Amino acid sequence: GLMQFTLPVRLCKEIELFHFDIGPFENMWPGIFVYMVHRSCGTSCFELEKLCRFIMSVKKNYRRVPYHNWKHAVTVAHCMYAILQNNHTLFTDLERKGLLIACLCHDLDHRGFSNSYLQKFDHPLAALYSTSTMEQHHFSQTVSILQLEGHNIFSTLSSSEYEQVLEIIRKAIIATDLALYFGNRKQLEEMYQTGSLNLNNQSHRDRVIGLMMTACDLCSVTKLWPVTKLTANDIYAEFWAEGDEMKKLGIQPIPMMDRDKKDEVPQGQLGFYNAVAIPCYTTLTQILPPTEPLLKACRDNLSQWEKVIRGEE
Ligand SMILES: Cn1ncc(C(=O)N2CCOCC2)c1C(=O)Nc1ccn2nc(N3CCCC3)nc2c1
Ligand SMILES: [Mg+2]
Ligand SMILES: [Zn+2]
Repeated sequence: GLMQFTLPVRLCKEIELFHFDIGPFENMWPGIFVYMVHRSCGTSCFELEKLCRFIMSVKKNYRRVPYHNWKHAVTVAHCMYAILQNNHTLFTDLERKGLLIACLCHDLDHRGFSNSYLQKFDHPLAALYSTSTMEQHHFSQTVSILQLEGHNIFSTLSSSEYEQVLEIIRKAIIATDLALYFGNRKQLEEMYQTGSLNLNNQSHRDRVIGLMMTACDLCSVTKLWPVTKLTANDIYAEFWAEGDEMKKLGIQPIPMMDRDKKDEVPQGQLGFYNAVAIPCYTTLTQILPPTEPLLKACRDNLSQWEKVIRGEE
């Protein structure tokens, strides 16, 4: 009740910034997440004992893969934290509750392979969930963990507040399927430019939260250049493992996933920043102006990838 989680001074100040890195000390990540829940939501939002038990079961259900791991989960929750704190008044009490949990849970039981590889391999999950295959699995594991004894962090909500929050989390997790991002941003682009965008319209909020999820999910490109660059090494470690597996099924992998096209990484990063990252944080800055630091950081990292191509790094 009177027990505030605190952090050392450098973390207490920098955790409030979009570019914060959670650091290499795994054992601090739970405490960092609880700190973010308490400040964006209140010490009232969750029974501390249930929350801690939920956090530790979630961590246990992330795997030891180079990129889609427990650190990624907490990184994406921190970006969401930064967005919610910079837009205090735009979000309901349930959305604040739901979205940090959604971000922590959004890649639960990821195996380091794309939806496309699961379909080519003919993995059982690809018969149970024909599109957004891993993302429907992630939401399924989130419901699972919520239903374990002592793990219902939402037990103080009404039947209907409970159903609203699980529906927020479901849509938020589905939206991290990057195949869905393109259409969702196009729609938001038009709605904003024709002034039809209305945050009282539930299906409009849904799209805005979807874009926030893409923004948080991609936030490695919004960090200090050495974080951005070292995170890309983890991303490629997964992509090239998938490419190897693709070649074992007798399938030429896409360039992203072919370790024989290492040389072309800088140009692939450019395509990605131009086709996905920049448009994402641009539309997000148009809809929520205080998130401009993410656009500005993304632009800075594009410019660093351009230097790498020119030989100046
Ligand atoms: C930085 N970042 N953060 C998130 C993502 C990402 O896409 N996702 C995160 C993992 O799950 C999938 C979604 C990335 C990223 O690197 N994306 C890309 C996208 C296209 N290309 N193409 C190339 N090359 C190199 C040789 C020629 C083609 N490399 C990339 C890298
Ligand atoms: Mg994912
Ligand atoms: Zn993710």
